[PDB]
Amino acid sequence: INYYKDAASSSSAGQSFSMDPSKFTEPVKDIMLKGAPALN
Amino acid sequence: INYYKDAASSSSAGQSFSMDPSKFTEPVKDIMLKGAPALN
Amino acid sequence: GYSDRVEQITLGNSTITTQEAANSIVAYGEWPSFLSDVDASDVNKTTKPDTSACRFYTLDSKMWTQGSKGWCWKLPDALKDMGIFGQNMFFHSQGRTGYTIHVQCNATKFHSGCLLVVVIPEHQLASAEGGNVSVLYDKTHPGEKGIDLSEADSTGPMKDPLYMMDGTLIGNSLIFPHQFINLRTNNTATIVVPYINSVPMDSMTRHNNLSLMVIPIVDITATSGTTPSIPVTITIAPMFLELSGIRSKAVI
Amino acid sequence: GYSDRVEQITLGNSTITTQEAANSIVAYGEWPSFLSDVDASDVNKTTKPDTSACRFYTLDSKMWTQGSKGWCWKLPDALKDMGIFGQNMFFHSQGRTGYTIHVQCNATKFHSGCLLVVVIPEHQLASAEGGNVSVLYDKTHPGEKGIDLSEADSTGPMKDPLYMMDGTLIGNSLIFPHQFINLRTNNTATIVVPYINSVPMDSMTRHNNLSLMVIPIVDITATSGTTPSIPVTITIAPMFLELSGIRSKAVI
Amino acid sequence: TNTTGLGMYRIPLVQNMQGEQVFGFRLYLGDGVLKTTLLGELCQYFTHWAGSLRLSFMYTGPALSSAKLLIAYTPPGAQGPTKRKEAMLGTHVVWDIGLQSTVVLNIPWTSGVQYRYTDPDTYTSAGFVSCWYQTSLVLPPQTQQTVYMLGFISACPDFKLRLMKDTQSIHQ
Amino acid sequence: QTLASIKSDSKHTQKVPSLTANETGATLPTTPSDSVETRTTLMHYTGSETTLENFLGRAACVHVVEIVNKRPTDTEEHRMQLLFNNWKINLSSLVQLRRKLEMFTYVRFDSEYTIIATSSQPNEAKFSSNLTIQAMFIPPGAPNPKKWDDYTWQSATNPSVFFNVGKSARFSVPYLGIASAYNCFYDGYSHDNSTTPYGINVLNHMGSMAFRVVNEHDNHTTHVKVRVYHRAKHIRAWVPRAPRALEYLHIGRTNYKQSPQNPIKTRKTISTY
Amino acid sequence: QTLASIKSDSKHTQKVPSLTANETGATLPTTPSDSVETRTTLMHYTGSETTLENFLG
Ligand SMILES: Nc1nc(-c2ccccc2)nc2[nH]nc(Nc3ccc(C(F)(F)F)cc3)c12
Repeated sequence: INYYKDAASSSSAGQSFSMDPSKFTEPVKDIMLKGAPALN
Repeated sequence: INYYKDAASSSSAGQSFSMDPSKFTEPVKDIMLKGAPALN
Repeated sequence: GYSDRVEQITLGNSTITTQEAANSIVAYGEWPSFLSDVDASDVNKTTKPDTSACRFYTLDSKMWTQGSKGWCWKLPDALKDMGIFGQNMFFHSQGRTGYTIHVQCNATKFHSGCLLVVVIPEHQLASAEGGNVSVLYDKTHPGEKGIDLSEADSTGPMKDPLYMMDGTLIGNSLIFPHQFINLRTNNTATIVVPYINSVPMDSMTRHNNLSLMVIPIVDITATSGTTPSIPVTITIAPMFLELSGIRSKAVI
Repeated sequence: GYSDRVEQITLGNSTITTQEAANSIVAYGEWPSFLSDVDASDVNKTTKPDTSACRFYTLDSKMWTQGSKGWCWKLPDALKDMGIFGQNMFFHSQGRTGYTIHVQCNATKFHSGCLLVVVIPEHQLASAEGGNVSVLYDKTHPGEKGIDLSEADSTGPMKDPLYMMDGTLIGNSLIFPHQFINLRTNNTATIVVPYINSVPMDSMTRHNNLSLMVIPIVDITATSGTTPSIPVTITIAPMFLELSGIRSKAVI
Repeated sequence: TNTTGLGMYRIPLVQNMQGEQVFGFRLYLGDGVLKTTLLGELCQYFTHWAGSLRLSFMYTGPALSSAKLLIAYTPPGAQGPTKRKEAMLGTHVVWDIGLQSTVVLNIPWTSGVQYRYTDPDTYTSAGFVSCWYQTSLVLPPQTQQTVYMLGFISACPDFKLRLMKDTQSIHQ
Repeated sequence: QTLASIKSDSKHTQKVPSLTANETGATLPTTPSDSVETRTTLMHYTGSETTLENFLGRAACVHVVEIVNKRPTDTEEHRMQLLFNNWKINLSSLVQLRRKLEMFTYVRFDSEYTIIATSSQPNEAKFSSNLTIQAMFIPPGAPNPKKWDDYTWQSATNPSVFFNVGKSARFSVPYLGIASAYNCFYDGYSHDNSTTPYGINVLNHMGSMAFRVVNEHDNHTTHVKVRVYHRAKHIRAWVPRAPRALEYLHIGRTNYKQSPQNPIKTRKTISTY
Repeated sequence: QTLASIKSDSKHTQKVPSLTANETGATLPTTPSDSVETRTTLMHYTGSETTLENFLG
């Protein structure tokens, strides 16, 4: 229950989210597949 | 009512359970019966 | 009549046959088994030596005579030098075992006496020097030769069976899986023990699971004749040996 | 593009990765497998060490230089001292194996030369003394150190590669599973060999199956510079190791 | 010592050497060679570490050169390795230098304990990592050079961290 | 409702529940009705009071530290001056708690802490001051405070609590074990070596808790004792064992005196009442 | 529940997940099962403890 109507007052509520490491691990135009040559 | 969303914060809730002394009193492969010879 | 006093145990390529035995014990009511996917945390295909390891091994017998204090063996340490099991123990980074522990002691109707056979998990030992002194590796891992409580030492663990080896009283050691051998009734005791630990699998070299105590409660006597001497023989087998991770042979 | 020149082999807890390789060979067109009930004659539950044994082992490399005659290894003998496999070999009365045999030899585009890698079953050897002389056990079971055909002896087998080691000509050794390593094209050769014998299972100590020959056909040369020296490394793994019968460790 | 500069990130390989060790280290995510890597820095904010690690090596020598290297992981309880014959008994990969310049070795979780400490602690030692010359480094005829590899580290998808703590990277 | 006993009359049977063999290691669940004539009666008891949860889930003092508020002296390490204090986490320091935990081989639980501080001024004081006390967790790998007010105390990532003398802190800490349960005993070593610590101490990498007075010196020296209480919650335990009869000597170790007193009261005759 | 690893047996394929190029700047999501034989096992972890919210909050 929220007791204040000013949203900053809200406790640190939130959900866990699925991770998306592709933004940092596979930022490539052409999709690389495991097992395929990296250098074609 | 729980006021915290971190489960460790929960009070010592729980149910009573039926006892199972057989784990400590009758750990035998071959079932012994009261009134039967222990040594057959 | 399939009398409860007569049993045959077949395990791997070895057997045990008894005619005067008490019902075997399954420690804590749980038969030994393999690690489930749910419990497992180690991401390696495991190794299952099967019947090449899961067979009976016999440890050197010891004489039980008047004045004997009793003996102690550590598992898996006791088997470290025996068969393929002993070799696997030093190549595999971790593993888990269950055991079948069988203790034998023959006598005639003219003998009296009583052994208490107890399997104690995590039997942390008190040092002979007390204080802040720890028991050295060399004295907690003797292999086939158990810790003879009848032998003097000053660097080993305390040997007085009244207090076991840890300050508890022997009278209450019966909380642990145990069985008695009364020479007048039975010459064997058998205990089956599941893997018991806080982790799925563990080192088989830096840590013991089970400590097998054989302590005479009533001295061996006889209706007539000189002090008797009766050998006590211990036979132990792995049940569901499961190993993981390959490394060069460990050096101790 | 899944080029045939690039392969990965994963076996047990070990891998091999190659970029310049010829298609691997499956000897006689048959992939290694376990003994069937129909073929089996030994009435014992078998032991299957699985991935504790079926992994790659690497033998000491040898230098290939001008004048080298070639080398010979015996299986399973070569692995007798390696890992749990080596230990199992002396506890089990009989067994059967298949192998993955991988031979490596690096070079640059400026090198020339050619190795012939051949796997020969039952390669009975001729003695250096000829006549009625047999080759002694000590000289047919050298372990990791293969038989270096470049070394002199008088008690060992004959070492002249033209006649292999048995009176046949090397030119016709190509009837056996084989693969070449041309330094200009490929740096590896891989041969997979099923268990081949007249019996279901056999001793792994008094009898060899497979004899791995690595014989240079064309000497290593280079477009320029001094005589080159290129190491040759051999990596071997059991495929479907199956063992039976437990005995005390064999003494050789 | 005496490697001031970017030289610390370069692993030398030399000609005509065979069976010798290229490198080796004790596998800590605390005070080892991994201390300053991102896993190092992230792990220094946590007490408990679990899951698999990934090592990767990239060859930066001449296109005409070649070598085979053995990369191995030695599980806890073992010593060394000091010889290739020991290293080969652990978890290992043989790496062929060629067009694809990078090898990836995923170090499996082999612990009998569900979590290990990020701080060095004998009870939860992760064992060792080592690399040996499977064959040797070969360069074009009549040349003599030292070539280098670059080592990399990252976590596997199966990577876990628990219980946050302050690092020891702050001195004021 | 569960019956304690059921009516049972005189028997003359070949079935003999009073005769067995302890040799088997089993304790058969015999009743008074198997020996004597009995009358039907209820238990009026559920056994809830004896649940493991009540046995272990009560607050107990675990450790007491002493810290002071004084003008720092530049000739001595601040820790030695008791300007702050470090408690290595354990439950084995005080026997009243240790003894209960010792009765199980493997124990799993969440913790609840209570920290209570009391001040004292054993000197020629002019007034009393209510000091603010800081308690901070320092898990393995975390920096250990060196000065009474160095950067470590910023508690950027380390859980911490501030409370006043006369007040108390309370918080929960979830099961922190690496394994599925805390080991009470460990029959082994940290590694395969001849010389190394033996026993449960090798598993105790819980870290430390640091205490500090966050106020500056105030003319006189003020002594603060901080008492830490612990209560287990959601408790599970496995493999029960015999309780210790002999006195404890040290933490972790199961050592005992060279010539212990036999903890069994004696009497003149086996038949003396 | 999310698996940490899946059972995987010895391979002898032309597909080579252990061989790549960091030159590309990509880190491929390879697993232990792409190197060694593995056994199916669960993670029993959600990663909630490592959320940005706990790191900074
Ligand atoms: N730290 C430990 N680790 C392990 C263990 C580690 C690895 C594998 C298996 C077991 N077992 C232990 N048993 N007693 C321990 N000490 C302890 C536990 C909790 C707390 C407190 F107070 F924080 F809850 C204070 C002290 C302990």
